Amino acid sequence: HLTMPYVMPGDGEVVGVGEPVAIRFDENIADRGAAEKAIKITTNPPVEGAFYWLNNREVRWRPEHFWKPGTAVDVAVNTYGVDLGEGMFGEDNVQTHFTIGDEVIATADDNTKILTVRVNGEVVKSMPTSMGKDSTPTANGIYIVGSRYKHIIMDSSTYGVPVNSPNGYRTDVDWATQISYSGVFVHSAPWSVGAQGHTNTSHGCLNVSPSNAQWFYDHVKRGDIVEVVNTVGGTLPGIDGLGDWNIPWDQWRAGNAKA
Repeated sequence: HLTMPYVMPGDGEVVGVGEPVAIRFDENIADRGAAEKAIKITTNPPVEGAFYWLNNREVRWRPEHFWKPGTAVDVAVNTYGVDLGEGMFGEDNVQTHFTIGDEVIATADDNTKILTVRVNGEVVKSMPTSMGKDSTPTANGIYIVGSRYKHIIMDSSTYGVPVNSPNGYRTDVDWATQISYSGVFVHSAPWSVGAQGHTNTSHGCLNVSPSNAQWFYDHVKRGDIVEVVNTVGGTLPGIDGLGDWNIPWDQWRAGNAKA
């Protein structure tokens, strides 16, 4: 009957133009509207935004468009003592302030097989890439950048898919930037450097050169944007965890507080 909120991004962080505000609770929220009413988001410059629930425990807030760089955001989660439905009360308040850094948008175009990185509108890198093969294609859409890893084992059994099964995989990779909670990454692939710019070889990750993956790891930050276009895949789900922007604003703004 007590629930604790946690807010991301953290206090003092600088994040990319795609970063939503996230308020995650440790129990299911029976009255979503009660939660929304208790969360006050201040923006400077002021912009409209709206809430949308990813699941029963997490609500997201963002504007219609990507954030303007340099925007200052204050989040006041005033849930201490608040009835969140079915006699579940908020355990504490949270107050976070964060800021929007430079606009970093990287676009991966399957017709060119180049990942182009623009910073405040200017091309800074043009990276040949190898994306998902036709049987395991990379979904088109807007992905928010998440965590980064110097080295990681990408193992399909993390997601309940046995390695030696049709959708399975296991690969050790360096310089990995996470772009979906479902396990899509930008990463180093020295083994596919010939194919990059020519042929799709991955199970859905964007394979780039080691130096380009390290560059990406070093210079792209949480909340920056990767857009995938022109692939033979479908579309990144809006409720992936990093796929928020795939939900159209009209649907997002209407919300799902009654669902």
